[PDB]
Formats: sequence, C-alpha cells, structure tokens
Amino acid sequence: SHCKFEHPRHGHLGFLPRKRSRQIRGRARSFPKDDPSQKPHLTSFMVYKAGMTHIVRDVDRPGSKVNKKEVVEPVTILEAPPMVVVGIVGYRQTPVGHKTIGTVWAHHTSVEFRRRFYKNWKQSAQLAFTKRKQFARTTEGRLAEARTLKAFEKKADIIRVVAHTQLRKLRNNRVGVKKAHVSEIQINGGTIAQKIELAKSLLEKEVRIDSVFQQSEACDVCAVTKGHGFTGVVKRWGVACLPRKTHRGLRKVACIGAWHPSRVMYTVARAGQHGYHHRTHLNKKIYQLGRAVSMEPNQATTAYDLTAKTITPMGGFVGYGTVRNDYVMLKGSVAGPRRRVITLRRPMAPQTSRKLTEKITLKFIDTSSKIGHGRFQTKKEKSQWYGPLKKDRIRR
Amino acid sequence: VLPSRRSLNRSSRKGFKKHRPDIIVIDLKDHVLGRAAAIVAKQLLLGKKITVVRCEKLTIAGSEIRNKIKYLQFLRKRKLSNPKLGPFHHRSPSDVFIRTVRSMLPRYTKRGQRALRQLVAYEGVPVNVVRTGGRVVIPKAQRHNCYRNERRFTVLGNMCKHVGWKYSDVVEKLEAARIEKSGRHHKKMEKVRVAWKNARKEALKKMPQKNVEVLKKFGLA
RNA sequence: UAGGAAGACCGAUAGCGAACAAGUAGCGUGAGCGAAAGUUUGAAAAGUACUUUGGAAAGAGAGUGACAUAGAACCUGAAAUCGUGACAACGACAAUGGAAGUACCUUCAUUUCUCGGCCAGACCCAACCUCGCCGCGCAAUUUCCUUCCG
RNA sequence: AUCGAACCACCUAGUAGCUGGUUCACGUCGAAGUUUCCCUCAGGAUAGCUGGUGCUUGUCAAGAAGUAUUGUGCGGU
RNA sequence: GGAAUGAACCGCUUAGGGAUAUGUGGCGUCAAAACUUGUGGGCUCAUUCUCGAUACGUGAAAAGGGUGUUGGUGGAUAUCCACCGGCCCCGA
RNA sequence: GUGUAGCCCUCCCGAUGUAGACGUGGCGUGGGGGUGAGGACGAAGCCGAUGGCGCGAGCCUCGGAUGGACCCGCCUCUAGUGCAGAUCUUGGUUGGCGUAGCAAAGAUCUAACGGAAUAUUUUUAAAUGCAACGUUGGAUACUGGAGCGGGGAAGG
RNA sequence: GUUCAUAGCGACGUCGCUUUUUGAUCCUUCGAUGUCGGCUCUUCCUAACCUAGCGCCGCAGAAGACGCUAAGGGUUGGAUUGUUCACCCACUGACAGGGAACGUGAGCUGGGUUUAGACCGUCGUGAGACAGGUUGGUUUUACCCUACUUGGCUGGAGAUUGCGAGUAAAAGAUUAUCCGCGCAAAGCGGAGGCAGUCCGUUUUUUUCUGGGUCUGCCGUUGGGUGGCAUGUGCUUGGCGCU
RNA sequence: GUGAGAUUGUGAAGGGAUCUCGCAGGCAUCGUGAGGGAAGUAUGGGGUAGUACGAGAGGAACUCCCAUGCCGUGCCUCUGGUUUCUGGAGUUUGUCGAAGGGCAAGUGCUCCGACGCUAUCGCACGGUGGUUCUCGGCUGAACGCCUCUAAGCCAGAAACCAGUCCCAAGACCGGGUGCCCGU
RNA sequence: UCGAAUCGCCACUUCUCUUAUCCGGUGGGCUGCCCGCCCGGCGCCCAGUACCUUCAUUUUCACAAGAUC
Ligand SMILES: [Mg+2]
Ligand SMILES: [Mg+2]
Ligand SMILES: [Mg+2]
Ligand SMILES: [Mg+2]
Ligand SMILES: [Mg+2]
Ligand SMILES: [Mg+2]
Ligand SMILES: [Mg+2]
Ligand SMILES: [Mg+2]
Ligand SMILES: [Mg+2]
Ligand SMILES: [Mg+2]
Ligand SMILES: [Mg+2]
Ligand SMILES: [Mg+2]
Ligand SMILES: [Mg+2]
Ligand SMILES: [Mg+2]
Ligand SMILES: [Mg+2]
Ligand SMILES: [Mg+2]
Ligand SMILES: [Mg+2]
Ligand SMILES: [Mg+2]
Ligand SMILES: [Mg+2]
Ligand SMILES: [Mg+2]
Ligand SMILES: [Mg+2]
Ligand SMILES: [Mg+2]
Ligand SMILES: [Mg+2]
Ligand SMILES: [Mg+2]
Ligand SMILES: [Mg+2]
Ligand SMILES: [Mg+2]
Ligand SMILES: [Mg+2]
Ligand SMILES: [Mg+2]
Ligand SMILES: [Mg+2]
Ligand SMILES: [Mg+2]
Ligand SMILES: [Mg+2]
Ligand SMILES: [Mg+2]
Ligand SMILES: [Mg+2]
Ligand code: NA
Ligand code: NA
Ligand code: NA
Ligand code: NA
Ligand code: NA
Repeated sequence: SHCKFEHPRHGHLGFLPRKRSRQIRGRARSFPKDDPSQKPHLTSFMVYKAGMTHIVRDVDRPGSKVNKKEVVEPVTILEAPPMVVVGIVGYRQTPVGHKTIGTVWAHHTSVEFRRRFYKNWKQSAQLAFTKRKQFARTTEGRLAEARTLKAFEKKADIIRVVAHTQLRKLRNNRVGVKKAHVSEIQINGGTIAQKIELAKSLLEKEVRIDSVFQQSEACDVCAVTKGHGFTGVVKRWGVACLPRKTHRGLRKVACIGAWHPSRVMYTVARAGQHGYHHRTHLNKKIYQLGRAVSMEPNQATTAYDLTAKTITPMGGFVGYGTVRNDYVMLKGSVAGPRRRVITLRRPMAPQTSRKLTEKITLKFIDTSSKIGHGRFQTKKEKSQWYGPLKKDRIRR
Repeated sequence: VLPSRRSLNRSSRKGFKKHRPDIIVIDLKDHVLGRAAAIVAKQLLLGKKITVVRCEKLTIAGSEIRNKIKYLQFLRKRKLSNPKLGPFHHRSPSDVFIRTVRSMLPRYTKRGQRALRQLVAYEGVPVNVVRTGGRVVIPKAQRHNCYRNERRFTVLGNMCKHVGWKYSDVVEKLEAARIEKSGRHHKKMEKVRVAWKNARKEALKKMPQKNVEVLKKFGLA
C-alpha cells in the first residue's frame, strides 16, 4: 500500500559511504581546466585553521535593501606560512588514464621535509636522500636529469610541483607534528615548455600566498570535518523521533523495509560513524591577505578605525594561540576544527556573478576576547577603564 | 606479471634472455561483432593465444540510435538492494568485446576461466605489438562479406563515446601518430626492397640453366 | 514354619521395586509414592619404604609384582566429542554423492627372476563389417531430334 | 500453586471406524480407487482386478479370438 | 532420451556390458553435429518492457486502419479506377 | 540329478515396478539333542589405508608395540531372534560459548601485624610476580528507637 | 453544438485492457504464516495534479478545454468519527491516483473487532441468543545465519601449485658493444694514460689489482661577499682532502 | 647443491637412509582511476507596463535585478539553550562548645556562570558540456506536379550520458620516488 | 637446486585505404566495346647443384636418446 503522506527523504545519497576519511589532510581531487592562453601560475596552497571573528563593511549592490549600508559578517582566520618547492613531476595521457613519467628532486632539502619518511626520526640513521645527494651533481647525475627533463618536454601533458609546509616557522605550541605536510600543486597556463621553465626557477625556493591568490577573489576549500564517533540515526541522518509511549526506545526508525525484497536496502538510515569526512566547498570570498606581524604590526587597522592592533584577539585564539605568520581571512566557515591543515584551490565554477565580482573594503575588525563576553578591543582600553589596581599600587 | 627477484636469479643462472610464446594478433577493423566473437571463442577453447587490436572499429548492424537505446536498456539493470554487487556495465570498446566473448564461454568452470585469460584486447595498435609481425583477419566476419551495401551500421567507437567512454579523443590522437611513424619508415626501407627484387631478377641469368627450366615448368620464374 | 528335588527360564537398563547398611535414601500436611548403586585390583596387600621439588595437593626418581597402560570403588575398556606430532592439500559454487582417469603414497594380495601367468609391435587362419573400380534388364529414353518451306 | 465437581489407591494395559510407529538379502509374479446393501458418506460386507495350489487334457488345437470377409437381422444420432 | 525449466506433451518403455544404426529434437558459441553446407528460390528493417524466431502452452491480444513494400483479379488509355492476399507498422 | 562350489555339454525365449502374494541345500542371533574339532606356543570381546571371496544379506585370512579363559564347524529342535526416525525410554556427549550475564537496599581509605600466598629475573631503582584475604589503631560514612538494637511464641 | 457528425461531445450497437472493488472456486497452510486503523521509513508504477518543452480550439487578451515526449523533483495544517471512507475550515505552484504477503505488531500503539463480569431493547416457558446498543478488560523471546551500517587483521595472476615465460616499455653485434643532436632520416659532435696480477678457443680478450691525475663532486680548516621570512641551511671565493 | 628440522607405540649408544621447509624481498611516501554512488528544486517582488490585444470591460510574458519556501553540505564570531568547573555568592534544618572553616540532606535549594556541545532559535555555501524524444523546418525523389521522408541535413524538454562531487586496484597499477638487503 | 609438457623465423612479413572496386597503376578511340603505356621472402642436410666425403652393434615401434627457453 502507498504511504499516506509524502515528504522528502532524509539525507544525500551521493555522499556515501559515511566512513572515516583515508587521510587527515585536505587534498584536491581535481584542478581547474588548463587554459594555454594565460601565463603559468600555481593553483593551490596549504594553510592552518586558527579561529573565527567578525567584521563590518559597506556593501555595493544596486536594487538591494542594504545598498550603501553597513553589515556584520563572520569570517575565518587561517595561518599561511610560505611553502617550499622541492620537486617536479610530469604526467602523460594513456587510453587507461594518466601515468607519471618521473621526478626531478632539488639538491638541498631541509630536515623537516626528510622527517616525513620516518616513524622515529631521532632514533634512526637518517639516510634518506643521502645516496642521491652523492650522485645528482656529478657529470652522470647532470646527464640523467637532462634525460628526464627531455622526456617531460617531449611527451608530458600535465606538470606539477611537489611542495611542503614549514612547521618550524609556524611556531605553534599546540600543533604537535614536526614532520612537514607534502602535496602536489598543478601548474596551469602556457605551453609545456613554459610550464617547465617556471618549475625550474621555483626549485628550492619559497612561495608566499600573496603570489597565488588576490584579495576580493573567491576560492575552494578542501578539508576533513570534525569527528563524532559512533552516532545514532537521529543525529546522523535527521530522522524524526517517535512518541513517548514507545516500548524499547524512541530514537529509531520504525520500519526498515517491506516484506519484499527480503533484505535491507542501501537507502535506509542506520547508525554508524558520523563526521571526519572529506568535503569540498565552493565560492568562499577572500576578505584580507595579511602579512606577518614581525614585519607590519598594524594588521587589524583599517582606514576608518585607526587603532593599532594585531589580528590575534585579546587572550589568544582558544586552543590555538597567536598568529605569527602571513594569514588569509575567508568569509564564512570552513570544515574541520582548529589546528587542522586545509588546502585552498582556485575556483572551478564560473566567476561572473555580481556577488562574486564585488570589491571588498573592510571598515572594522573585532579583536575582543573569545573567552567570556569580551568588551575591550585592546589591552590599553581595559587598563583605561580600570584605574591603578592593588598590584600596581604595590609596584609604585 | 612483472618478474620477481626469484625469476631474475633463476633466468640469470640458466642464461635465459628472452622468450615469446605463440600468439596470433587479429586486426578487428570492419568486423562484425557477433560473428568475430563466436569464432574467437571456439579457438580459445581449442587452446590458442589471441590478441585483438583496433576494437573501436568493430561494426554492428542497425542505426546508431537503435544500438544506443539497446545499451541504455542494459545500463538500467542493477541490484536495487546494493548496486555495488549488481551487474557491471563497462564502457570501453575493448571491455565490450571481452564481455561478449565471455558470454560465449563456460565462464563458471576453471576451463572457461582459463580460456578467457588467454585473450588480450586493445584500442588501436599499442607500441608493444607494432613490431611483433603481420596481423590477420577473419574472412567470415568481414563487413563487405556480411552486410548488404544499402543497410546502415554502427561503429562501436562512436556508440561507446555517447554512453560513457572518455578516451575516444586520446585513441584518435595516438592512432594519428602511429600512422605517421609507420608510414615514414615504410617509405624508407624501399631501396632494400627494390634491391632484393632486382637481385632475384639478376638471378636466372647466373644460376644453372637446368634449374631455370624446372622453375619455368612449375610457374615460379 | 522347617526342609528337599529341580529347569531347552533371566543374566546387572535383564530377572522381584530390591544380586549391595532396599521398602533403605529421598518426596508429600496426609492417604501414599519410591530410586541409583556388581567394592569384578591382584594367586597373594606383597596397597609403592627411601631420595629430591613443593605450604599442601601432587610431580621426578626408586621399589613390589610374570604384567602397575593391574595403583585402590583399580578385569576387559567401544562409540559420540576433544588435545597433540607428522603429513595432504584447499579460493569464493554449503558440504556429502556417481562415473571415468591421473598425480603422489601404501607395501596389502598374487606372479616372475633364464624362464615369465608382465608390457608393446607386426604377421597368419576363420567370422563379421566397410571402401574403390566395372557393369546389366526394361518402347523409361517420339508431348523427341534433324532438313526444307510458309 | 489442583475446582462448571479436590486429592490418593484400585476396577485399568478402560474403548478409540481416528493420529504416530512397525528391525536381513536376492528371485518369480503383480493391482484398485468401480458394482449392490448398510443411522451408510474418514468405516464395513459383496462382485470385479491379483497371487498361490492345482485338476483334466492336448500338441497342430476341443467349449479359442477386444480382428476381418460373406450371408442374414436390429436402430432414429 | 527430447521440448532451456514442468507427474500427465513428443520418442521410447527398462538383467550387467561392448560395436553398429536410428526415433523425437537438432548442426554460430555456450554444446556433439553444415571448422557459418548448396555450384537453391523469394519476403522482411521493426526508437526506451527494445522486430522475429520450437507445437501442447490462450504459458499475450481484438475490432478498425497504412500513398510502407511485394503479389493477384475485373474494368478503361496510349497510365487511371475498384476489390483481394503476404511480411511489416499503428491500435498496445 | 527341483533346489549348491549347480553331474556335465549345446540351443531357444523372458528379465523394470508402489500396495500385495509366494519361493530360496538364502544370510545372521540366544539356548537343547547329536557328530567333529580348537585353546596359556593364548578363547570370547575390542581396534584397522589387512586383503580375498559372494549380485547381496555376509563369510574368511592378516596385524595388534590388545586381552587373559573359554569357544566353534556340520545335521536337526526351539525362541523374549536382526532398528534410522514412534514430540519413542534410560545414560553419556554436544555447537550456541569463555557468550547472556553475576547492575534494588549510597562506600570505602590508610599503616602495622598474620599468612606459602613476596620485594619470586642470569638469559641500580620504573619500563620482567600482578591481583586478592583476616585482626588491631586511625579516618570517612550508614542504620536513625515503627533500628542491619534487646528479649519471647509458632517452626527449626 | 446561431449553420457544422467528429473544437468539445456522442445515443442505438460492437471490440478490448486492468487486478487498486466485490463476487465465483477451494489448489497450499488447522502438531498455528499474529487478523482493522493510525504513527514511522524506503522504494517502485503511470492511466500527468504542479514543475520543463510542444500541437490544436467554438484560442483577440486573461482564464481555460483536448492531446503528445516526459515519473528527474514536489504533493500541506486542522474540527467531528476507532475508522479506511466521508464532510467542512485554511494555506498553496499543487494539495494526482496506486503497488510492495490488502508493505510495515520479536518497530510502536490497542481506540475498534472477538473470551470470562455487568446493564438495556427484541426473541425464547427456560438454560440462553442477536453480523443490535453500552461500560471494563496481561501485547512474551534475538546472544544464531543472512541482509544492512560502521570498524579492523591479512594473503593472492596456473587467483594459493609449474620451473606454464604475452609490458597501453624501449629500439638492435637478435636490444649485447658508450653517450648528445637529429624524422626507426641525411648527417654532425664528445671520450685520459702507464705497470702488473688472475683467467682465457679473438676482435685494442674478461676481470681484480697498484701507483702516478685531471674535471665535475663529497665530507672538511678557516676566511670573507651576498640572497631567502630573519638560528638554517644556501650562493660566492680560496685552503688541503678523497 | 646448500641451511635448518623430523622419523613420537615393548630399553640404550653409533652409523645410514628417507621426508618436510627456506634459498628473496622489506619498510616509507606521492599519485592514477576502471567500477559503483550521485542533487538541487520551486515561488514571489521590481522592471517591461496599465504596454501588447481589446469597442469597452479588462489585461500578459522573455533578457536583467532583488529576496524567499523545501532540501542538502558544513560551522560556533554574534544571539539563545544546556552546568558534576559541585566556579563565585546567597540561604534552610541538623552537626563539630561559640566565631572561623566546614560537613550531612544519594547534586538541600536560589542567582550569575566560563570551556565544550548545540538551534533555519544563530551563521556560510549549493557549477559545466553533449546525445536525443515530442514537435517545427531545409534540400528532395518515388509520382516530367506536390511532399519535413525514402537517402541526406538543422534546431531542439525539468528526460538520458559525461564533467564537478563521495568511496575507490579482488580493476591485483610493467604508475613514480627514498633508503636497506640480495644477485 | 631444475628431471620436466610446448617443436618456424625474418632489420624483404612486421604502413595505410577500398569491395557499386582500373583485383599493380595509368591513357586513347568510337552506351559498351575496342586499342594501348609504365612498373610475402627464406627455411626441409656440400654456404650449393658439382656428385667429393664421417655415420653402424641404439642389430624391427616406443616422449626427438636431440633442440629452444
Ligand atoms: Mg503518493
Ligand atoms: Mg507500552
Ligand atoms: Mg567564546
Ligand atoms: Mg534391577
Ligand atoms: Mg581398567
Ligand atoms: Mg495396547
Ligand atoms: Mg503411518
Ligand atoms: Mg511383470
Ligand atoms: Mg437401518
Ligand atoms: Mg561443436
Ligand atoms: Mg522384479
Ligand atoms: Mg513391496
Ligand atoms: Mg533368551
Ligand atoms: Mg523383541
Ligand atoms: Mg541402536
Ligand atoms: Mg560479558
Ligand atoms: Mg540484570
Ligand atoms: Mg537515608
Ligand atoms: Mg543518617
Ligand atoms: Mg507449520
Ligand atoms: Mg510462529
Ligand atoms: Mg512471521
Ligand atoms: Mg491487492
Ligand atoms: Mg498487511
Ligand atoms: Mg507484538
Ligand atoms: Mg497493526
Ligand atoms: Mg515484522
Ligand atoms: Mg469496549
Ligand atoms: Mg561514473
Ligand atoms: Mg545511475
Ligand atoms: Mg554538602
Ligand atoms: Mg553523619
Ligand atoms: Mg542559567
Ligand atoms: Na511493557
Ligand atoms: Na529397578
Ligand atoms: Na487420513
Ligand atoms: Na528491630
Ligand atoms: Na503517458
């Protein structure tokens, strides 16, 4: 018999199975389509999530009710130390998919990069890349490198660079990992010869986020969400609870199938793992590209708020600490908890809407404490409200 | 299929360098799909090793729209309880040919499984089979012997492209390069072919006359 | 109540409920109900002194005895089920089964060893069964063949 | 711990046209669910189908035949 | 033993085994046989439950239509009209 | 000379089958009357990649690094005479399975002593002897006089 | 239907389809397949209510009628009743019709139906009866196999074995006997030397050995120039060291 | 051949014979993507416009702009909820002689309360190309006319397939790379 | 360590297209006919077609008792 009343099904069937992600780092599954007319450029970057705050800005949107008026928007702050390029890889196309051709490694690599290939670095022989270092710069080594680069020019299709983060420069007390995170970044634009020329110039050098992205641009976010362990159907899928008089519990699904077919189907909600899944979210605008506090301290000072302050709130980001390097301010939220590594990539969807092309001009940035109800923007403001306290009296 | 270290040491001890089993390479261009599979299936059961190339040029009788609808009806069949257990719908031309041959074999016995393992299918002519010798055809499954000229037929590559195959352009680019490379080399090596023909004609004038008379009687020269 | 004669009877789940501290132990307010259980080690207790580890129980030795794998509710000691050493292999058709071979075992039975009752091949006779090659009878072969003109 | 007639022993191995069971091998043969009567319709008796034992005979054929032919009757689909 | 599968359909009816030949049914692969037989004729093209293809097995189909194509019959004139079949299509 | 290890040799015709009938010098078990053997140089019983014989029920040999005192062939007589199932009877064994659980009445801690229950290592201390028990002192807490207080009847 | 059979209908007749009604039958189940409705949840069908695109009208516009491809998506909140059904109020783009053992009780609930108590009406001499009304009336067990959801360990191509040899690899004394450019071209470039030993069927034979040595290059002794996000490693430029 | 073992039923040396196993990989990283899943869907307002059309009555729509309903994926800066931080304060009965400090009332009770979790009760985001169906046409015969059909071609639905998105080599990747070992 | 089953190979085959198509290509004359023109290989017993020389007793079949990897 047909169901008495209709309602939409609970949950999206295209995100199955709801299992734990294989990796903890965000990895881009695809890269934007190559356009040979443009100049060669990188397409992704790796950052660390710090915390959230909110801002004030003026919007320009003809025909809207908020045109030329102030709004408040929450934002997310991500720390972005510069990356280091150490390798070059090339791909060729076959009737069964893409195949790697080879790899060109840099002559000098740091300890934090070589830490990744060991489970116990401080108690090992630390022999990684030692044989290659003894051979790469010799006459035979130079010939072998030219052979690989010749293969890239002749028969490659895609050019990518191997890069890693610098956890040493990101001197965070709570991020415990000391081995760098390694990923691949595709090079788009130009011919194959021009792509290789850019990669060679980038070998063994630092790349800053301001050379990849621009302010008032959108980006895509790849990250793994927060975990919740074993979870029931009510939270995992959003089904409705049962009446109060229900024997044997009410947080369940009443009927999990008909008599025929004589089995449970894959479309029925069940209890299991919730959270810790890889997701890719679209169209996140970039509100600010800040620089390291050591160079310019007035990070959170706008043309309308002349107070000199940094981006770190009073008392620090809860569970993270201070932001000491370059950073990016994204509108809205991103997946994952604080301290997790997140990958940003250039947009996939077309960017031609009025919302996507709007120019952003910040007016106010909040730096009050996130512990409790912060009501002071700066330390000096708090010490002006209170006079000299008892401890200060002791000092004087 | 990649040799292990154990195989390498054994071959080195016994001084073995290379080995090629007896394999027949079939060019499947302009062949009827059903009739080619039936002939190939029987020869496999008799213990032959067969490699087929250019699977994207197989032909099926009927208009393309009729055959496209036929495949879409097959794509609709799936296990409702768990589609990851249901029938698998392969999309490449070489996978379509292998499925067709598998349906003409005792696939649920070890004898049938062994026979299927003896067949290798390719799109185009890959680089590892180009120099292996002359290719063969099956006269009983050729298009010009099977179809009336006025009927309409379908090329397997064009049908697969519109139901999910993603490498039609890749195969087309590879085929263009192979024709260019092989054509250049065959334009070369013509001076040697002409020289060999001239030497045979120069013979019959220096060779003994009695043997020349025998060759004429048997219609060889 | 004392004794006798016996049996084509049963042989410890049988024969009386009872081959034994059996109308007992146990059950029910009561009238009443009511079992299991061969002490069958050895001819003879000669029923394991003594050394050593262990709190003990026991273990490792030693000794009695023809036999201790006859050590104490101890003749014989089956099946179901389980442990261990060695070996045989085996995807996913639930296993089991039938037919016909083969690969490794087994050393069970029989035969032979200067003739063999073993294994092959070719040849001869009879019988049965095939193939090549050569033919015949019949107005079946005249609703036909040929020449010419209209 | 028992009540639209307690409990115990005995008549009592109460009767059941109804349900369940019924332990070695090979060989020669081999069915019926139809007729009549029965308070008969989930059962019997009775004829038919079958097996065993034969008796009296014959040997190419008596009192043979799910078949023809010839002759002579019957019939209302 | 055959009709893929089926108490009753088709063939044939049965001691343990060889050789030879058939019955029903078959000879593209599954699967033995035309390694796709003939030095035989015609007819048919059928877009989402996908043209058709072993009787019993209705175990899938009608009335009514088609200037699809392929054959006849009866009339007119140096091609036209009326009617009847075969396969296919709509009705489905 | 019906019936066999068929007295022997040729020849012809049938051979399936539920319920059911009948035949068999057909097989097997306990005991009686006869006849003939076997056994401590090892009977019955039990074990088996021990083979041979029979269409079959079965029979016989071999091995036991099993057993320790009885037993069988043939002709006849006799019967409490042959098991896979009866929600069958009485014993034993079994997957499930080291599983379900052992969750009302609030609760224990510490030092010393006792105890075989330790402070147990050969191949510095922790990472190689865990866990748990009674008494005494101290701490904490419960019953809260309709009491886990002190006395009796019935019953034991 | 102002006329006009066929925009939209269509009597008298006649040919079908469906199994969402109810009958007809009695094939399976009586050593038991839990019997109405609602709640919850998933999926399928199309005879299309809304959403996409079209043809046609007795389509001027607006609102509509009829038909075609199309089942991807959507299809409500309440009063009364145990109700399915029914009937009203309100919102909406729309409040379509159905199946899955008349889906779904080891998922719930127990209002109804259908035990035992009791009252009424009618019937019966009576015990009692009623597909008439009424009130009250235990809803048991998952730790097994599979299915589904998550979670880990681990072999394997003769899918465990054979030694049973197939590259979406290169391009040559049969891949051996050097590299770079070049079209599987034409053609053009570069390469340290000396002594022993040990083995050897020739073409300047293979190795192993020893010094003398010259680039590229390590690890170094220090020194100064510098770049990078600035405690850590690089580029320089010499020293003596393989 | 070589290195390990074994030959366990009625005793101990010694020798032999035979049977089994091993004789080559290991660890760590960056990737590919066959196959399977699959998602966004509707309404309103501005403007077009009191316009087209209509005698009047009346009365539309597309590009474009701005919001919202249902659904989906996440997040905790703000707002709200939650307190066994028994955090700070207050207050009742009993109790340690009073005060102080506490404690018992299975968290005595009241107020405020961080971190965390959480709500369309808060906040952010939700793409690109093809093959076709119905239908409308272009050339064009059959049939010296005509005809969107017979051959051929064009445009083209929320339908179908692929891209983006999720799992991903029992899909056995002769894809790449680092170091140790062996030959 | 291994005793094994398989018994053509090539740097002349190892490029492409067509079958309503000059079946190697390609012209002319008057529908179809006539007339023109140019251009798979080795391997099977003397490393080569001369007739020089070793084969045994492995004494009548037996996996080729020999090769290849
Ligand atoms: Mg519905
Ligand atoms: Mg309840
Ligand atoms: Mg906060
Ligand atoms: Mg007794
Ligand atoms: Mg005993
Ligand atoms: Mg009786
Ligand atoms: Mg019975
Ligand atoms: Mg008979
Ligand atoms: Mg009577
Ligand atoms: Mg065959
Ligand atoms: Mg019989
Ligand atoms: Mg019988
Ligand atoms: Mg007796
Ligand atoms: Mg008896
Ligand atoms: Mg028994
Ligand atoms: Mg437990
Ligand atoms: Mg409990
Ligand atoms: Mg209390
Ligand atoms: Mg108290
Ligand atoms: Mg039953
Ligand atoms: Mg039941
Ligand atoms: Mg049930
Ligand atoms: Mg129904
Ligand atoms: Mg139901
Ligand atoms: Mg229930
Ligand atoms: Mg119910
Ligand atoms: Mg149920
Ligand atoms: Mg009631
Ligand atoms: Mg896909
Ligand atoms: Mg799909
Ligand atoms: Mg307290
Ligand atoms: Mg107290
Ligand atoms: Mg509060
Ligand atoms: Na309950
Ligand atoms: Na008794
Ligand atoms: Na009966
Ligand atoms: Na008391
Ligand atoms: Na329809």
